[PDB]
Amino acid sequence: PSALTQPPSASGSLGQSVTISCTGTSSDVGGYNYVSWYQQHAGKAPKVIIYEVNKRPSGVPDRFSGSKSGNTASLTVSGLQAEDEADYYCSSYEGSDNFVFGTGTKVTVLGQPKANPTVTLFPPSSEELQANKATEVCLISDFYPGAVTVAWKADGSPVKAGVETTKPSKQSNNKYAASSYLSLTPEQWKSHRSYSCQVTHEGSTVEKTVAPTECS
Amino acid sequence: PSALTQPPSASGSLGQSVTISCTGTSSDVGGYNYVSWYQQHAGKAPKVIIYEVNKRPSGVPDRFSGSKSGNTASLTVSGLQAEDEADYYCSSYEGSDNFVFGTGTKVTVLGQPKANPTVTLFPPSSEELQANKATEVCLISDFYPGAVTVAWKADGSPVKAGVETTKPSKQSNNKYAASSYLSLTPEQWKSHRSYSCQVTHEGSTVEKTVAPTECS
Amino acid sequence: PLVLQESGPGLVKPSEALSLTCTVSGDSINTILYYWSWIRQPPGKGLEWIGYIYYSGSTYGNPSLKSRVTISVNTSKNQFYSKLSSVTAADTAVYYCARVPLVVNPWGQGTLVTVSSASTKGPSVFPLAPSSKSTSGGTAALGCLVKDYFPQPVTVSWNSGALTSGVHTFPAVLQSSGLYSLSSVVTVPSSSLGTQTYICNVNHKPSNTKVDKRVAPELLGGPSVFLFPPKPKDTLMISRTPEVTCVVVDVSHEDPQVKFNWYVDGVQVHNAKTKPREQQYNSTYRVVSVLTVLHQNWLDGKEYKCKVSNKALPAPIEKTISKAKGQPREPQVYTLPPSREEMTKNQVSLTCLVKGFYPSDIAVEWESNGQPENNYKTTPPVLDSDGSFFLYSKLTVDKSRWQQGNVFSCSVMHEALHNHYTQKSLSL
Amino acid sequence: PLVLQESGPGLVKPSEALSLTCTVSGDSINTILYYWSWIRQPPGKGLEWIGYIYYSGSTYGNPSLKSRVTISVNTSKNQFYSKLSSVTAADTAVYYCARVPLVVNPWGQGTLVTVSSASTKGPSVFPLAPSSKSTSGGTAALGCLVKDYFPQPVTVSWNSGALTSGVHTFPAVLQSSGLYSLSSVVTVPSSSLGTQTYICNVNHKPSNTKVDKRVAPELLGGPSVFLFPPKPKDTLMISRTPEVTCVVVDVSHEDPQVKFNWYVDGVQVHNAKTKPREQQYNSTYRVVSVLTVLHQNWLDGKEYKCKVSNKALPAPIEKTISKAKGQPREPQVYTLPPSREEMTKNQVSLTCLVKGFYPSDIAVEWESNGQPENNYKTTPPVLDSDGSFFLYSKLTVDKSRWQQGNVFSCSVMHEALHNHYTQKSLSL
Ligand SMILES: *[C@@H]1O[C@H](CO[C@H]2O[C@@H](C)[C@@H](O)[C@@H](O)[C@@H]2O)[C@@H](O[C@@H]2O[C@H](CO)[C@@H](O[C@@H]3O[C@H](CO[C@H]4O[C@H](CO)[C@@H](O)[C@H](O)[C@@H]4O[C@@H]4O[C@H](CO)[C@@H](O[C@@H]5O[C@H](CO)[C@H](O)[C@H](O[C@]6(C(=O)O)C[C@H](O)[C@@H](NC(C)=O)[C@H]([C@H](O)[C@H](O)CO)O6)[C@H]5O)[C@H](O)[C@H]4NC(C)=O)[C@@H](O)[C@H](O[C@H]4O[C@@H](CO)[C@@H](O)[C@H](O)[C@@H]4O[C@@H]4O[C@H](CO)[C@@H](O)[C@H](O)[C@H]4NC(C)=O)[C@@H]3O)[C@H](O)[C@H]2NC(C)=O)[C@H](O)[C@H]1NC(C)=O
Ligand SMILES: *[C@@H]1O[C@H](CO[C@H]2O[C@@H](C)[C@@H](O)[C@@H](O)[C@@H]2O)[C@@H](O[C@@H]2O[C@H](CO)[C@@H](O[C@@H]3O[C@H](CO[C@H]4O[C@H](CO)[C@@H](O)[C@H](O)[C@@H]4O[C@@H]4O[C@H](CO)[C@@H](O[C@@H]5O[C@H](CO)[C@H](O)[C@H](O[C@]6(C(=O)O)C[C@H](O)[C@@H](NC(C)=O)[C@H]([C@H](O)[C@H](O)CO)O6)[C@H]5O)[C@H](O)[C@H]4NC(C)=O)[C@@H](O)[C@H](O[C@H]4O[C@@H](CO)[C@@H](O)[C@H](O)[C@@H]4O[C@@H]4O[C@H](CO)[C@@H](O)[C@H](O)[C@H]4NC(C)=O)[C@@H]3O)[C@H](O)[C@H]2NC(C)=O)[C@H](O)[C@H]1NC(C)=O
Repeated sequence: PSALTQPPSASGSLGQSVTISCTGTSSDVGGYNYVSWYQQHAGKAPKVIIYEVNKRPSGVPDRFSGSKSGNTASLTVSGLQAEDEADYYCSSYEGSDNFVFGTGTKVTVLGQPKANPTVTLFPPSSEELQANKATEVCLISDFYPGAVTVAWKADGSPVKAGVETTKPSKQSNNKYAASSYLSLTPEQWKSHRSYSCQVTHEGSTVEKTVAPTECS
Repeated sequence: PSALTQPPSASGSLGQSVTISCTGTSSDVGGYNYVSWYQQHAGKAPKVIIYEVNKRPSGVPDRFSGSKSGNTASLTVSGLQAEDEADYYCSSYEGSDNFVFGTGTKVTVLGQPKANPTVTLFPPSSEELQANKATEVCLISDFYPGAVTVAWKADGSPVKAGVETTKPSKQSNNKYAASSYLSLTPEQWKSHRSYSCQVTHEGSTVEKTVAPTECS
Repeated sequence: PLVLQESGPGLVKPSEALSLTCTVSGDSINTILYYWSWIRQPPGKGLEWIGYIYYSGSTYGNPSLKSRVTISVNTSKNQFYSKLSSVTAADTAVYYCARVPLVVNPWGQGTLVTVSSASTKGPSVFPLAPSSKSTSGGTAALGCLVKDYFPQPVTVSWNSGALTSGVHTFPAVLQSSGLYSLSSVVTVPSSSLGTQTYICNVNHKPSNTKVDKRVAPELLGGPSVFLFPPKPKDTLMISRTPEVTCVVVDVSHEDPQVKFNWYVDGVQVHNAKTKPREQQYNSTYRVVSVLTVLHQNWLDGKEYKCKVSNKALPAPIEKTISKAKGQPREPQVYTLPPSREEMTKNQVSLTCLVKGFYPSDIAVEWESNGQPENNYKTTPPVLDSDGSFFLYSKLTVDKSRWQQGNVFSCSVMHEALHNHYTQKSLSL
Repeated sequence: PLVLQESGPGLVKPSEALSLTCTVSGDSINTILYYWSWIRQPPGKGLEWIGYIYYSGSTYGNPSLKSRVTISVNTSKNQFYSKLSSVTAADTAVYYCARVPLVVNPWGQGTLVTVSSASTKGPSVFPLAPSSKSTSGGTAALGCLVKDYFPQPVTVSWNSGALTSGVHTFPAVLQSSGLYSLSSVVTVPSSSLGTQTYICNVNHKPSNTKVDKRVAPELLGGPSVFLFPPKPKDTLMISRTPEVTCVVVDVSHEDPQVKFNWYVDGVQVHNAKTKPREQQYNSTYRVVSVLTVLHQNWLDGKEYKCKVSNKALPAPIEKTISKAKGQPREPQVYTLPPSREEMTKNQVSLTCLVKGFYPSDIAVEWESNGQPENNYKTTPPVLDSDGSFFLYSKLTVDKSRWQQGNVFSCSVMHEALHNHYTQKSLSL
């Protein structure tokens, strides 16, 4: 019900001490000394770094000093590294079984730039080429807006039919991704030497191919 | 009726005097002094070199001394060249209009070797590809026996149907030449990347192509 | 290994009933040992907890879903239960079967609670096929990725489903259209690329589409040619046999096939006794193609060529054995001793000028007496002022050995001179 | 131009009638001026004369075909006539309409007298497409050729039927099967190949097959790379700017596009201020790709590379700017004067040893006084005995100028020495 109230962001330089917090509800942070700090990396589920007010297990280092004063529980990641860019959050018990978990703090090492990965091109399969079909496609993976476009070529010129291009949304790294496909039969693929695909994405516009020609 | 009786062959070294003859029939060599020596090059019709017993026109040189003694008319090509390998023959009149012409002499400069030209590969035309057809072929030009073979490949392996290969005979340089063709429809050419052709000719056997691959 | 996987899905419209469930295979609990959770994520929002249960005896549900939820279990059958009754407009979320350790870390697959009927239609495929441009160390990553589906889980299998070494089946998407797209990479050795067949091989049973595709890399090779002199003693001797030679080097091991063309004059000799040979040099070959020359033809101002054609060469490297034009010259062969300030040194050095010459058809040398000497450097000549050529020759010896009275002889074997050799001679 | 062309054909069986004929357009005669002949050639034999006619009044036919033949004319209509009555088994020959000059030289096309019914079916095509391997002079011959027909004449037309310059429509065949095959070559300039579109374009109206096809040649090109030092005064000076450079040369004009890859260390720098430039050199380009270096990185034992990738290169020429391992050494800089036997010469020369050195990062020079000198040759060093390097430097001057008291200074700019320069100095 209760959300454990965390500072929304906190920043430190490399070689500085970063502190984070967590304000409870009786039955959790204040009740017991069982306050639990975690570290999540955008791709998977959270790891364990601190529980029980400065009680840590194995693998995790000397640097992590987390505890509680008042009902503001604290975590201090001193002498920080480029490794520590992650989603850190507080937790605590309630009694019997239940527990309340935090609203998150984003830790930053100071200053930030841009990044890009892949848009390929693929044919059909021989599972469909068998009982008449050639369904090709065009993949526009990963970006951060939810606004990309697509269009194709077939021997270099504008095509107009049978292509279903549809709109992008979020992944497990919380970046959006896109879909497209065009449908012909064996014969129309067999007549055609090329199928080039052109995506765009906010001025970063593309006429793509990894392909070093098409031949044999 | 009468054939003017010529020596069948005559040979000379480079820097030697070659003589040829022609024995008549009254109304021709013996009648008049109108005896006519010619020089034919295997590809076209005969040129003029001597007529009227040593009476020559223009273009032809000082070397050609041809005349008649008895009814054996003579031609002497002294200080011979590699140019002079040709079909030389006598002629003469009959009266009113008609004339009798010789049986030939083959002049040789002393000593002889071998020679070879072309076997290509070709597709159809777009004149047939239009109203369903793809007729390909295989050409085995020029050789001296009248005994060549052919066979094809289609992606490298032995084919068995629709190929008409038929037997060789003489050209205007009097060497034999051959024919073949195989008939399919657009679709079967369109499915096939290759068509290689294999001729043979008396142990000189061939798996051919000028082709540097097939591609685009 | 542990699996948690959910059922009950569909799209329905508020004021009636839906019953979701989750079964597990490869770790014990359900309720007995630890606890269980159920989450929800609205389309555009993130994760919110909806309930909790213990060992068996305390189920506490969320103030949104409090008094409302029922999060129950079936311990002996190892399955979970979410029977609920009134999922309104906003409650349509990504519900997932969340086992607990100490907080909520093993992720299920989940099954979507959605709102009013729905369809099910098609995927297809994408293979991340690798960039030759190198990343650091013995790392190489290629892939596969699958596009535009409706219902989710898929079976993206690598090399029919085997080679789950350096594989990262990269996570999915649920698009703004409502569609899907995920990846699957192969992070194995860089050398093992080209050397092996890798196949991306997918399957989708919600519709019916299956697939398969491959890989390749790149790096260095593209050859060099050169043409060489007959020996001048082979050409001047009526009894010894001269020859022009065409070395082709840097050939490769992936493109051996080196063909030659030989023009003695403009007219093809074709043959003579031109003899190549391809032998296993360092990681390429050395091919030595070999013409036979009758002396006179060189001496009667002949032009020569070797038009080397290998497939690794788009365009055939021709090279003419071409001599040059002319000034006379016969080298100005004057060897020289030191600057006296080298008898204050354990080691002296000796000179040998050969200036004033045309052609650059040079062959200088040195000696100690009858036998040769090892330490020398010879300049490969500069086109002089008065339109000639010139060079300098070394012999790096000892002062101690020099004042012993050693007879160093700078043997020269250059050209408009007498014995197609002249030797200048030096000592102290 | 003259044409003679025959009609009346077919295959028929002995004991009934056939009437052949020949019409002419572009020279006068028929009978009036000269004479006319008719020939015959059996399948396997050659040419035999069958009759003769004059101005108008004397027709004499062959002893095979005597009393039998009638060789007649139609002067005013310009057409010829061969009405005969009994062509038996052997008489089936290649009959051709043979105009006379002084003997029987203008060839018709002819029409076949053959024996018992016959068919008419199909051709097709062959294009002689040229061998890159050169024939002598400004000669190049490519072609076309047509295969497997029944009835003859054809319409083999070059570049829709235009370019009858260097064309030899090479003569036909009548096969042992009964079939046909001829050629048609294009003997034009060698340079004009690739530069132009040539098309073989046939047509046969006895059946219905028409066709069209092209050409191309080849020759030399496939590039070279190199990597170069920053200046040592740029690297030792905290205030002057060092840099590593990658020259790619022999690029071409049919494959410009030279891409670079830049590894400062193993980790891609990618950028820094690497700047290429493609400028029109001799008949290729010179591309100068340019890294920016902060001094220290060179001096803190860094490895560098330039992986040049052009399309004319199947496989990318990498080159490491790699220094070498080590011995100390600082050149054993001792310049030397002549052998006294050069004061018996109008022109003297001067030496400059620089032995005993490691790296081969040499930069020797010479002078007259404050200004430089033009005539010198410097050896690019030999790996010595005690594991060092060595070279020799020249200065080709005059004895007259030497005894005037000239101060020649062999300026050296090699390495473990003091001012990244040391100069030894020489005179008489
Ligand atoms: C690989 O490899 C390497 C490394 O490794 C190695 O190591 C070792 C240790 C071992 O192990 C091995 O195994 C290994 O392999 C490398 O490679 C490299 O590379 C480089 C770079 O990259 C390149 O380069 C190139 O090259 C060239 C070379 O040259 C020369 O030299 C050297 C030194 O000396 C040598 O060694 C070489 O080889 C060469 O040599 C030569 O050769 C020839 C042939 O082979 C020879 O000849 C001969 O002789 C005679 C005659 O004359 C005799 O006789 C013989 O035989 C005969 C004949 O002849 O014919 C046979 C007959 O049959 C017969 N006859 C009768 C008559 O009978 C007779 C007999 O004798 C009987 O007995 C009688 O009775 O005969 C012959 O064989 C010769 O001699 C030699 N030489 C001399 C000198 O001596 C270089 O140089 C170059 O450069 C250039 O560049 C280019 C491009 O790209 C172009 O552009 C041009 O060419 C240039 O240039 C110029 O030019 C001009 C004119 O034009 C000139 O003059 C100038 O000066 C120039 N300049 C310049 C500056 O240069 C190129 O570059 C290469 O490739 C290689 N190699 C080397 C050596 O280097 C790599 O890296 C590796 N790796 C991988 C991964 O793979
Ligand atoms: C074409 O052409 C020709 C003829 O013609 C001509 O003529 C004339 C008269 C005119 O007309 C024109 O136009 C024409 O074109 C020919 O070609 C040729 O060919 C050949 C054969 O075939 C080839 O060869 C190759 O090459 C190479 C070369 O090298 C060098 O050298 C020369 C002499 O010297 C020169 O000239 C050249 O070029 C080169 O040079 C260089 O370069 C570079 C670049 O470019 C430079 O650098 C620079 O520097 C500095 C730095 O360092 C400066 O700085 C600058 O800038 C800069 C930078 O740097 O970066 C910019 C920046 O941004 C900035 N920065 C900052 C920081 O800021 C700066 C600035 O400065 C500012 O100011 C500051 O403030 O900076 C740069 O640029 C350099 O320096 C130079 N160098 C020198 C030395 O100096 C050769 O050598 C070679 O060989 C090799 O081979 C190969 C192969 O195949 C390989 O294997 C290898 O590489 C070999 O080798 C060896 O190696 C080793 C190692 O590895 C070494 O060490 C050794 O020794 C070696 N050995 C040997 C024996 O060799 C190749 O071969 C070519 O290609 C060409 N060229 C020539 C020259 O030769 C043809 O034939 C024709 N034709 C047709 C038809 O096309």
